Amino acid sequence: PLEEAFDWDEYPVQRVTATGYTAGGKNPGDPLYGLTYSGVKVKRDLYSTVAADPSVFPIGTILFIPNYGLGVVADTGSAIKGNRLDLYFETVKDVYNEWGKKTLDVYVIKKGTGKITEDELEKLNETKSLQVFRNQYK
Amino acid sequence: PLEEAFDWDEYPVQRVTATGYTAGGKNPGDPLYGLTYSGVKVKRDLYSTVAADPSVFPIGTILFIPNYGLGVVADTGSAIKGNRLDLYFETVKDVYNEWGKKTLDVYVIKKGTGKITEDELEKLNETKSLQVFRNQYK
Repeated sequence: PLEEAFDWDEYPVQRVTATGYTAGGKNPGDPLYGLTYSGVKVKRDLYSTVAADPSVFPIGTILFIPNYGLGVVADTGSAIKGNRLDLYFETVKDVYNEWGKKTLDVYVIKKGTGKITEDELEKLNETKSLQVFRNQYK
Repeated sequence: PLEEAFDWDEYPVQRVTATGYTAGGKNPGDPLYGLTYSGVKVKRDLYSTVAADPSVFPIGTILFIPNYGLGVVADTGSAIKGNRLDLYFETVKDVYNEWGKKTLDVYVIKKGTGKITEDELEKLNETKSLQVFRNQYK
């Protein structure tokens, strides 16, 4: 894999705060959907389109981003300032495939009856004794 | 945090293959957008809606899923069979916030000129000497 095939430490290194983003009054069929600042469409490929602060990484900058891939600075955003990098992903499934835990043990707290209603799910979410943990999830 | 507040190993444990999914001929304003098999809308909260094979985890099953949270089996899918769990996330940004690496060193391979075109990005993606690595990314 790329992380090991090349000797990246021979290149200048910079630290960033990394986030993820995807495309999308625009819908996936519209001609302007997915267009980056630079004019190219978002792309995940050998060279993927990423967003940066152009005063730190100019448009056209090529970066190697470990466990993501080569990135080309193609996009910007008003919230993308300083040593900030927004990594493009096509879908939620793709980002979990690349960073989430696939092999997972889970615990069975209560077996279902076969049905659940909005009222029942709300009453679970409102559980008085668990509200201290809810802030994290909601 | 929940992972440590309760003694989960006192509950039955099962292994799954975990993936991520999100909502969405439907668009976010449509009344039927985001509806799960069970009839409830997808939700990320103290109790989040997840998808399973109902012959393994019936609808209404409550699971504790480490580093995700409590899940209620609310959804199904033709591809969700066996010991398979699909974890709901609202957005790509959320799944990277929860599983991606935020504190990241990146390497500067080439500084940009300020512009990049579709043709130029394509020529990068077509780089003959790097095609062996491309299968992974595309």
